[PDB]
Amino acid sequence: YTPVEEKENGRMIVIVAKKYEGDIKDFVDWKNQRGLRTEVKVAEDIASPVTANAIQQFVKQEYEKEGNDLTYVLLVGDHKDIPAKITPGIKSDQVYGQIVGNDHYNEVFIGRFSCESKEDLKTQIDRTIHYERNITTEDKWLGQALCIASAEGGPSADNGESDIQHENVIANLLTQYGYTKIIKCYDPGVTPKNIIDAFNGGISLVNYTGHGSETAWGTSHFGTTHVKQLTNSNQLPFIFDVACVNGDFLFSMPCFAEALMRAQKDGKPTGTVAIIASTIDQYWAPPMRGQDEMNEILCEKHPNNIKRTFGGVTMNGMFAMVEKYKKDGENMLDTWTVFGDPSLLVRTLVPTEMQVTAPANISASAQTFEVACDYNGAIATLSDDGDMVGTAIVKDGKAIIKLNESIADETNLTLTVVGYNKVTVIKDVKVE
Ligand SMILES: *CC(=O)[C@H](CCCNC(=N)N)NC(=O)[C@H](Cc1ccccc1)NC(=O)[C@H](N)Cc1ccccc1
Ligand SMILES: [Ca+2]
Ligand SMILES: [Ca+2]
Ligand SMILES: [Ca+2]
Ligand SMILES: [Ca+2]
Ligand SMILES: [Ca+2]
Ligand SMILES: [Ca+2]
Ligand SMILES: [Zn+2]
Ligand SMILES: [Zn+2]
Repeated sequence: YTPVEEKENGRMIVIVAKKYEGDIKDFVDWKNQRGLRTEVKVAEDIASPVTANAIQQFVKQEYEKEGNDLTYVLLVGDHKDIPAKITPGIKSDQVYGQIVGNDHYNEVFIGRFSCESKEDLKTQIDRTIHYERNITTEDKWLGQALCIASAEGGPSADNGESDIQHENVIANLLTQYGYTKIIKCYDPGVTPKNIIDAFNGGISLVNYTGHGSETAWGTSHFGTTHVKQLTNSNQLPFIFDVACVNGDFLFSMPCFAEALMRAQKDGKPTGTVAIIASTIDQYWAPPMRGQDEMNEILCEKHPNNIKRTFGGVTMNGMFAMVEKYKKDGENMLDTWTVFGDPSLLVRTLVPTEMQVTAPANISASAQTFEVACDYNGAIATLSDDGDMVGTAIVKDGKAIIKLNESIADETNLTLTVVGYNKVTVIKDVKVE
C-alpha cells in the first residue's frame, strides 16, 4: 500500500468547541514551540449549530489550500460539542480526513480530545505536553509492554492465529525491538486486578485482542468502574485496541476509551496517553491485520515507512487492513477512532540524552541560527511565547534554522530540540 506521510512541513488545526476556546492555549503554544505549526478554529465559527457536513467541508477546504500541507486535525469536545459523521451503521471521525481519491485511505490524521468538562480537557492537554516535553532517563516504565488476549479464535482468523498466538507474535516483535519486559494476560482467568496491577507497575504500550462492550474488556472484565483504581501518574501507555465498541463515544455514559483518557488521581493524569478504539462492532479477522501492522511500523520494521506520530502509526497500520480485507476493512478503518493527540510523538523505550551545542546569543538582525546536535533527525525550533520563528531538522550534525520573521523586537528566544526516544532539550537564546 502507499503510506500517508507525516509531512515535515505539515501543520495542524485544532477545531475546538467555543466553550473550550480559552482553555487550549498551552497546548497550541507547546506544539508551535516544538515545531508543529498549529492553528485554532472555533467550531461554531464554521457553522452554528455545528454539523458533521460543515466540519467535513471545512477540513477539505483547508486541505486544498496552496501546498496541501494540512496534516493533522484535533477535535476538542464530546459528540454533542463536535459531532461525528453518522451514516447507517457507521459513526466516524476518521472520515473527516478522507479527501482525495474516492477511497478510504486518509490524507489527514484525525484525533479527538473527548471532554464534557474543563478538567477533562485540562488533563488531556497536560498528559500530552508532559509526554513530549518532560520525560527523562528516569522514566523507567518505558520499554515495558502488556499483551492481552481472549482464549478464542483460530484457523479462520487473520493468518490463522487464535488471539493468543496473534499476541505472542506481537510480543516477540516487541522483544526483538528492545522492549525489556512483556506482561502477558491471556485468558482463561484474567481478572480486573491483573490489569490494574500491570498499569500501576508501569507500562508504555498495551495491545488488546478480544471481546469488548461499550465500557469494558471481555478478557479481564476490567472496565470504566475500575479506572478510578489506577495510580500510574504520568506513566501512561498508548493502546491498540481490537474489540467491539470500546470507542463508542456516543454512548449514554463515558465509553471505555473516554474513561481512560479522562482519568485523574489527585490532579495528575492516569490511564492512557492515547488509544485507538472502535465506535461499532468489529469483525473478527480484519482488525487483527491492522493491529499487526501498527506494531510492525512502531518497531521500525519497514525502513521506508517510518512513522513517529500516534496518528501516523495507526492510520498506516490500518491501510494494510484495507488492502487485504477490502470493504470489510474499510468499515473497520472508518470507525477505528483515535482518542488523544494524532500528532503525538510516541515513545517506545527509556530515552537517552542528546548533546546540543548552540550559541548563547543571537543577533537581533540574524536571518539564520545554527545548532549542533549529536542526533541526526532531531527537530530544532526557535519560538517566542508560542510563536514559532523557525524550525529545521538536524542533518550531518547540525540544524540551520531559517527565521520566518524579524526578531529585532525580541530580548529572548526559546530553543527546543526533540528527537525520537530522546530527552527533550530546551535552552534560552538571548537576543543581542
Ligand atoms: C463484539 C466483539 O468484541 C468481537 C471483537 C472481535 C475482535 N477480533 C478479534 N478478537 N480477533 N466482535 C465479534 O464478536 C463480532 C461482532 C459483529 C457482529 C455483527 C456484525 C459484525 C461484527 N462477531 C463475530 O465475529 C461472529 N463471528 C459473528 C459474525 C459476524 C459477522 C460476520 C461473520 C460472523
Ligand atoms: Ca484518500
Ligand atoms: Ca472534577
Ligand atoms: Ca497476527
Ligand atoms: Ca465479564
Ligand atoms: Ca461521550
Ligand atoms: Ca508490515
Ligand atoms: Zn509534567
Ligand atoms: Zn467470540
